[PDB]
This record gives sequence, C-alpha cells and structure tokens, in this order.
Amino acid sequence: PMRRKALPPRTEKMDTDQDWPSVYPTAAPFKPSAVPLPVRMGYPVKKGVPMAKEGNLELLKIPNFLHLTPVAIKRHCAALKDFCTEWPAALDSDEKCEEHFPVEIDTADYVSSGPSIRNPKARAVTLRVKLSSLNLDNHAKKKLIKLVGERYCKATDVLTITTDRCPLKRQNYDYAVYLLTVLYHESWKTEDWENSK
Amino acid sequence: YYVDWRMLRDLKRRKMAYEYADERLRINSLRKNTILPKDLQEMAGDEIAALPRDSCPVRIRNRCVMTSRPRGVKRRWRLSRIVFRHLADHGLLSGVQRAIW
Amino acid sequence: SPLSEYALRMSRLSARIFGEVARSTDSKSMKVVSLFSEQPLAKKKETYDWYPNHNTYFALMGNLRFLGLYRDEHQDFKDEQRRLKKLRGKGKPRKGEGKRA
Amino acid sequence: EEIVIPKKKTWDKVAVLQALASTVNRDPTAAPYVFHDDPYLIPTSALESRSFLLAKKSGETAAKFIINSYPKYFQKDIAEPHIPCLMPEYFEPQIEDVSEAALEERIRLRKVRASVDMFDQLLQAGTTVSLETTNSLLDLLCYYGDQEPPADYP
Amino acid sequence: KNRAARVRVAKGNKPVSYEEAHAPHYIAHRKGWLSLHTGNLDGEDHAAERTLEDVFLRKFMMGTFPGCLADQIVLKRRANQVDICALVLRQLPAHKFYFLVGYSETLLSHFYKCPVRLHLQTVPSKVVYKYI
Amino acid sequence: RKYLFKGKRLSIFADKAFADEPPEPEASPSLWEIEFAKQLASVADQPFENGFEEMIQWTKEGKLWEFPVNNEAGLDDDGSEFHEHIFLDKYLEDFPKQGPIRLFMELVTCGLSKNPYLSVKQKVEHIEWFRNYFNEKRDILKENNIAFT
Amino acid sequence: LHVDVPKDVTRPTITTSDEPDTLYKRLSILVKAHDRAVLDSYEYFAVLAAKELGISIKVHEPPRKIERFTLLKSVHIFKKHRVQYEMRTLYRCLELKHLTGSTASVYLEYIQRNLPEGVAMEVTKTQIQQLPEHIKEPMW
Ligand SMILES: [Mg+2]
Ligand SMILES: [Mg+2]
Repeated sequence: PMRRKALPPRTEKMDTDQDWPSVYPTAAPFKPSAVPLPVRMGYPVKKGVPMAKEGNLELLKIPNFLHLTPVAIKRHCAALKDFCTEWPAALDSDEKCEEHFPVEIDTADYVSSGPSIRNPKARAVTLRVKLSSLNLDNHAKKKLIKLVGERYCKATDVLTITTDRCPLKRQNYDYAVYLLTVLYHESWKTEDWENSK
Repeated sequence: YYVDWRMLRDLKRRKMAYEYADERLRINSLRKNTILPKDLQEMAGDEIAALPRDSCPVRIRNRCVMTSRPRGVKRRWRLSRIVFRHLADHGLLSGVQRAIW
Repeated sequence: SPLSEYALRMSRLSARIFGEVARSTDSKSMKVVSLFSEQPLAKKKETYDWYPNHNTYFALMGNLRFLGLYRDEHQDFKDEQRRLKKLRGKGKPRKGEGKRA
Repeated sequence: EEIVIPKKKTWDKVAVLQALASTVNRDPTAAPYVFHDDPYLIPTSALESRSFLLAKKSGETAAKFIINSYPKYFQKDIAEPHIPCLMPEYFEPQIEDVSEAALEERIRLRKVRASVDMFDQLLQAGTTVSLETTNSLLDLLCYYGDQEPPADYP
Repeated sequence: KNRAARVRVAKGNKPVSYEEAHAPHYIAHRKGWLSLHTGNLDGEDHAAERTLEDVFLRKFMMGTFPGCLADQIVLKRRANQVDICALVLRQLPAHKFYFLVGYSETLLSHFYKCPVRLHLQTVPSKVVYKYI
Repeated sequence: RKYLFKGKRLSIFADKAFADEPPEPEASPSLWEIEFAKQLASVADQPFENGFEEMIQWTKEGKLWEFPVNNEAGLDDDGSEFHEHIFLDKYLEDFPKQGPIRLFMELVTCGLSKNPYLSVKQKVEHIEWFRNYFNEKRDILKENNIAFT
Repeated sequence: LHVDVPKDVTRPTITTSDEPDTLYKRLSILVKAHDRAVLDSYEYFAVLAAKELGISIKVHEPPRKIERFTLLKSVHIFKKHRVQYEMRTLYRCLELKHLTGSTASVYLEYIQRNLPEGVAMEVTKTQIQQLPEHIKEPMW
C-alpha cells in the first residue's frame, strides 16, 4: 500500500505570457501551487529568511486581490459598459439640478457578511427640498416655516423631512412625499384664527 | 444538553416571556397612564400580577452561552471574560487585538 | 414665555400633520405611546434567541459520532475512563439499588 | 428647457455575472473546476477522475441522508431571505384521513403502492373520486409501471 | 507570569508553527486573524452569532478530519458565503478527501442556511517555524 | 446533389398557417411532461467551469444574495401602504366617540402608527384586544360614568 | 489558450425599457475594515473601475475609530491586574457624482460582489426628482 505522491505544482507549466485573469477568474484563497510568484511572508527568525509560500498560513489569512488585477478590471468594465446609461448632459452643474429637480431623496443600503441580509437602518428615508423651489406666497412661507419647526434651516433654506416610522423603505419614502404635500397645501390655506397673530 | 441546570431555567424564562409579551404589554399599558379610571387600573394591577412569574422579563439573566457564567459577560458577544480572552488571545475573533497605547 | 392662541393652534396643526400627540398629555400618559411604539424587551431576537440550541449541537454531534462521520476525542476519553472504572468495581449503581436502602 | 431623462436599462439578476464570466477563458494548466486544486488531489488518471467525483457525490448523499433522517436538527432557519433548497425534505404523506384529498397527496409525492391502497380503499367505501384525480393516479402508475420510484437508501 | 496562548520554552526540541510561536501581543503586529467577518467593525450587528458559529465550525473540522489538520483553519465570510481554508496533512487517500469535502459542505450549508465551501491545501508534513 | 433542403418532401403535412393553436399548458403539468423536462436539462448538464458559473447557479437557486444588495429583499409586509400603518383611527369607530376611553385609545393608536416592527394585521389585533377588554368591564365603566358600546 | 479560443461568446440580454431612469446626484460609498492595506487595495480597484465606466469619483479617509475595553486578567481575584482589548475601524469614502440608476446598479453590484472579507459597505444614494404634481399647482 504505497502512499500517494503529489504532482509537481502547475506553476511550472505556466508561461510568462499567459492569460492570468483566466487563472484566477473569481475570488479564491491563496494557492501556492497556482500562484507563480516566489512570495514570502512571516517575521523571519534570527539568521533566517521569511517563510516560503508553501504551507504558509499567513498568506492564506490575507484577502488577496489576485482575481482583481489591472488587466482583469479593464476587461471586466469593458463588458459592463453595455449596462450603463448616459447622464443627461444638460445637468452639468449642481445648481442646474436644483432648478429642474429640487427634491433630494436620501436612501441608505448596508452590505455585511452573514446569513441574514436584514438591517434595521435601511427603512429610514430623508427628503430635502428648498423652500425657494416651492411656489410659496409670503403668507404661505411663514406658515410653512412655523409648522415644520426645526426641520427648516434658515441659513440654507432647506426643509428636511426624515421618515423612519413605517416598516419598509417604499412606505417611508411615500410618507415623506405625503408630508410635503400636506404641509404645502396647508400652508396656503388660511384659517380664521390666523388673523389673531 | 445545556451547560447546566441554571442555563436551562433561564432558557424557559426567556421562552415564556416571549409568549406573554403582547399580553403583559396590553395590560401594563392600562396602568401606565392617568387617563383611565383608577378602578380599572387597580383591576389591571392584579391581572398582571396573576400571570405566571416566569413571564416577568426582569427574571432573565444574561449568562455566558458557553459556560453559563452569570457575571463577567460581554453583551456584544454573550461570552464571559474568561471565554472571550481564550478566543481573542488565539486570533479567533475577527478584528480583536490587544490594546497598546 | 407663554404660548399665545396662534402659537398653540399652530402647534396642534403641526402635530396633526406629523402624526404626533395632539392633546396635552402628562409625562405619565406618554408612556402608552412609548410602550406601543417600541418593541418590548422580551420580543427582541437578542433576548429570546440569546442561547444557541445546546440540545441540537449535543444531539447532532452525538448522532454523527455513532455514524462514524465525527470523532469526539473528549467522549472517547470519557468512554474509556468508564470502562476502566467499571472493571475496578467503581461503576454506577443501578437506580433504586443504591448503598442506602 | 425640459431635461431628457435616459430610459432605464433592465437585466436579469444573473446578467452581471454572465458578463463577467464571458471575459475569462479556460485555464490550460489547471484541472477541471470540479476537481480540488491541490497537487495531492488532482486526478492523475481518467479512472481517478471518475472515482474522485463519485466519492464527492457519495459524501453529498451521506449528508443529505443525515439531514433527511434527523430533520429536527436542520430546522432552525436563520437565512433572510429564506432559502427553500437548504431545508430538510419530507416525502412521506402526512394526511392520515382516507379521502380523495389524501389520495391526491400520495399521487403528488409519487408513491405508487400507498396510492393504490388508498384508491382501492376509497372504492371500497365508494366515495366519489374525480376523473382528473383518477387520471393523476394512472399517470403515476403508468409512468413508473407499477413499481416504486427508484431510490437509494440503507 | 502570563500564560495565555503562550507555548513555553523547553530544551530546544519542541517544534512550533508560526501561529503557535507568537503570543497574543503579536496579534495585528506579526500574525493576523484566523477569522475575517464584518461583525466586530464599528456599528455592526450579529457579532455573537458569527463568534458562536466559528467556535462550532472549528470543532466540526477537527472531528471530521481527525489527525489530518496541519494548522488551525481560516474562516472567510463574504456576503452570505462561508469559506473554510484548512492546511491538511497528506495522510488520507485522495478519494477520502473528496468524500469529506462533499459531506462537510452539504452538512454545514443545511445547518447554517448559507453556502459553505471547503478549501484544502495539502502539505507533506507540518511546517515548523522554529524549535523552542 | 444531396441538397439537404432541395428536393421532394413527404408532403403528408401542410404548411402551418395556424401554429400552436392549443396552448402548451393544456392541462396542469403531468408526470410525463414534468419528467421529460428534467431529462432535457440533463442533456446540457455539464459541471461548473469556474467560480462565476457556480455563483450563477447559486443565484438561480436563491442560495446566494442578489446584487446590488437590498436589505428588504423579499420583505413585503402584506403589500401594505404608509397610510394603512399611519392612519389607524378607522378601527376606533366601535369605541366611544368621546371621553376617557377615546383619550386612551388615541395614545394607543399614536404609538402603533410609530411602530415599524409590527404589521397592520398585528396592530389591529392590539386594537381589537382593548375593544373586548372594555366590553368585559362594562359594569365597572358604568359606575365611573363611562358608557362603552 | 493558444489555438483553442471561443468563437462567439454569449452575452447577457440588456433590454431598454420605456420607464424613465433614476438620477442620483450623489452616491457615497463608506467602506469599513480593520485593515488599512485592504482599504488601499479596494480603493484602487474601485477608483480604477469607476474611471473605466465613465463615473466621476473622489476619495477621502474619514478619521479612524478605536474602541477599547478592559477585562479582568485572572479567573479569580487579583482585581488590580487587567487586560485591555481594542477594535480598530478604518474608513474610506468613495463619493460618486451624477449617476443614472442603471449606472449605479451595475457599478455597485460589481464592486459589492468583490468586497473582500472583513470589509463592510454603507451606500448612501441621493436621488433627485421633480416636485409632486399636486404640489406643483396650489389647489384649495
Ligand atoms: Mg456541572
Ligand atoms: Mg438582572
């Protein structure tokens, strides 16, 4: 019953003009038999050199970027160009965007490692609009600013509505838009008790 | 088998508090206000008392999940100081190192 | 300073829009809103799922040891200590037949 | 004045991976991806290639046997979204009452002998059986030719 | 005297690996972390569950590969994927490893409801950093 | 000479001016049709050629997360809307229109509207519980001058 | 491959819809990790990837956070002798600008799928949209 013998590492058969992206298509752990590099890692012993790649736990503990190389990334993005769409050229400045698209909706995603993809913070939404963008009479603007309280910032003239009460993000988003519509329409309405200010 | 009989009793306390959470919330809400008649509040004060003692959520103790140690636990990992140090001092906790400064 | 009619009526118009408490409520009665707006302590996954299922781990690994797909060095150590102890005549007595009658 | 907004492109959930896969080609100095990438574990001969894969399939079947035989230990679900294909399977009928519905379950599970017994029992009682349900029984019996579905177990 | 995770000196005949040689105060200085997940980063949740899973995953691999592990395993979590990287001695036949890989992956994927992959690098024998 | 598509044909059949007139699922998939499809897949069933192909398969099976990450993937609370969670006073119609019970239920329904951890169905259950609770206590309420239902 | 090369590689199907696309004024990607070198390598991959797709990107390093806590070194008594532990969090913020909704999905997938182990992302999309049609015109 002879013991099994290991083959010579396949790096020996690798040419120096190979297609390396094909060797590491995706993220994989460091394989000393597939990486054709004399890399060494480890604090050396006195009168010693750093440890070699074979049987090196430290190199295995590293999150290597062998799959992501300048040659791979350029070849990858070349394929991913078909997906992208072109930003409208007219919106060449931030001020130009505020003119045509005054409402700013903030949504946050979170990426973590685990079996569950759920994060409680993903439901929160924040709407930001400038009162200048809204068509408000002198009466309306004063009423809008008193109702919103600290949501309005005099320095920036921006109204901030933060909605996280609802479970989902599509509900919290629709709620902030609702809060804006009621505040705007209510601001224009004039109540008899307002004449006693 | 759980670590010990103390961890077993705690597990039951945690599973009976989950069943009676809505009930103890609805009843206790009737007591934590000043808008309802005091007669109703005095009666709700006894309905909550009549529920089983293990439903009460203040009888839960946080114990090390691996050794059932009642004190010395770190709430982020649910481990005792002795068990945490064994995993940390061996490089087994992701991102935990010794503090030199 | 005091709140004039305009100030108070504006505050109620605001609360009505933002779904806040509209009436004048004591601090005591504001707990009812807190109790029903916050998940209770017993309903949080950290509380009711504080422990791993120690029964599933102990039972699953024991079954794997009997299928030959897992090796428990700790159990094999104890299994041989029992064998040697029984040979020495120090084994576990049968239930109901203990030294005391 | 009005800005023209681009029309959003859409693609399948796997479309991006398919695009990235197209870039890479086969590695000429490596064994097939199925085989473990270690010099000790690379198939030297064609016989080892089939043996190595059959040993892998054997280990997968040994795990699926344990999972389907001790399902109580593989029931806690901690995966959000929920993964149906990583849950224990149940193939034995759980409807005890003898009704046309119970027969339909056995037919769905593809049990041939148990379904015949419950069909005959339904006829013995005389309870009505739908022609469509009676056809689902014949499909199972005709397709498997009156023999229990082939499977491997202890 | 401090005793934690310190392999002590004898008479210069005790082989120790690189991981064993370095005491706890060299963590993040000379040797890295065996597990890499996002659960101990600032403002992150589920640290306790990642730590409990690791403890089990290490006992499982030790028993499933008895006497075939050259060094401690390295656990790598990306998204919901789990990756186990173990240095294993060349004791067992090749076909036996293919069985244990298929078994250990399927069993641990149906137990934690995540895709688990096993990466095995075979060494001729344990690598000795120094003799202490 | 041996032209593949030039020459005489059987001519038993005629050009399909009408095509696929009966629908493919004429009946629910039978065992015969369900099993034939499984065999067609095996015809082109080859092992993974790289990690990309493996991840593609996990994605089709739901094992691997979809990207870009959505923390609410598959998490729809019965297809509800914000107005359903926020405006809950419709369910208090059975309760007295005014008085202490109305003042209390106002606080209860205010908290429920600000609860993101409960569904609409669960919130209604909290309201229903109080409706039956006060109904049982009709005699104590009447003594305090409160009339319920 | 020297002589054996694919002929007509199959490419995924991308169908242009009739729905208008989202317009993200800003898109902040906050990556977090215990290791600075990993963030440097990921920052290079992300900046190179953005530049290759035409996206405008900027990078800055938010200040690091170190959380320290003390534990009891002995198993029993010896109070005065303690052991301290820390966790270090380092940040790299990739602030993208003027992205359509299709460009932000393909980019985020590509960089999220290549997120190394031990690294956490926090995308903060900022959409810009017109005013609600009701709000546009005051109605009594
Ligand atoms: Mg004991
Ligand atoms: Mg206590």
